[PDB]
Amino acid sequence: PRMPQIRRDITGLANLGEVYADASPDLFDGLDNAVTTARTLNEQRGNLDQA
Amino acid sequence: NQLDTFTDELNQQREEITRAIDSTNRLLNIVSQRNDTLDRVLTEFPPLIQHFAETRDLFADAVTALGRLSAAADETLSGSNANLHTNLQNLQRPLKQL
Amino acid sequence: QVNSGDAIQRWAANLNTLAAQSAQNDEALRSGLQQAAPTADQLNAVFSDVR
Amino acid sequence: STQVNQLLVNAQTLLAAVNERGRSVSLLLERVSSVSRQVEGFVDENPNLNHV
Amino acid sequence: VIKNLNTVLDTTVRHQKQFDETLVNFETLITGLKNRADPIATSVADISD
Amino acid sequence: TALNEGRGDFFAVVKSLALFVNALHRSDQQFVALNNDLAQFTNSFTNTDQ
Repeated sequence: PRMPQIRRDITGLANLGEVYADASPDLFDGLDNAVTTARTLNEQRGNLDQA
Repeated sequence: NQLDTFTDELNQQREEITRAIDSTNRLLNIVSQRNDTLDRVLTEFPPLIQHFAETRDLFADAVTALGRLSAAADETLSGSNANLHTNLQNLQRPLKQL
Repeated sequence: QVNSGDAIQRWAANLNTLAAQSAQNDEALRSGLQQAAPTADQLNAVFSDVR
Repeated sequence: STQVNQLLVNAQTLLAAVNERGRSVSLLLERVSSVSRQVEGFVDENPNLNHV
Repeated sequence: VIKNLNTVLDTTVRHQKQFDETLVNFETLITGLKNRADPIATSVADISD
Repeated sequence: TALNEGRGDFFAVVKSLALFVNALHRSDQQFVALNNDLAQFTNSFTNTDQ
């Protein structure tokens, strides 16, 4: 009885995978640079709190 | 009988299953080739998020205090832009002659 | 998530751009924090003197 | 999972509340850069202020 | 799919403790900010203005 | 045999994902709103290149 819902889930999974594949490289480059600035912030946690 | 119905329903979605497999393959390939970025994220972001959660109240207080200052500053500098400009423009000559 | 594909792609690209800009000025960010720590204290002192 | 759901809904609420003032948030960086430049120029171009 | 998913999942498992703690910490931070969102948004707009 | 050796882990996955989806499924429109608001908020800082 839940087979149309299975079809909907499969189609949505395919579409979401395609969208995530399209958007992934930008996200991962941003994550690399965000790790850079996050290490920057972590090295000066005390300075940020004082600020 | 139920297996017949279930197998018919699954076979009717073979193209969608293949497309989902291909899409998941592409996404997982991109993520696997950025696994280094994933490791670098998971090594250094959780401490930052934890410390931010530790000092959320202080950050909110700082933002609110700066906003309290900036609202009054904005009202003062918007209610006294043109008037100050005109007063300076008019007072230039008395200043020079003095 | 599928119906909002354009939005997630757009904010992924914008996160990439913002993170790149923030990482390319890492020394600028560190200097900004290190100078923002005592300058607000000095401004507070100046204002509290003419309170 | 409860934390994830609460995080997502609170993030939606926070972003909706922040970006309703779209014009000012959309110009915060431009205006802070502009005022930084103006203050720098004002201090630079008036070196006789201390003696005054 | 199996190879790449296994790689990513073992990468996450290596940081399982941190990945578990970061969800709780992020939820706490987001809730604390949402409880004051309107003053925070007003303050940001006032700073920009 | 391969599935049966990992059967316990697989059904633990099924139960955990059931908990996750049952606790997150009610806010689908709020998730769409979150994504749109995040896109707008990020657009608020990337109008120009620098």
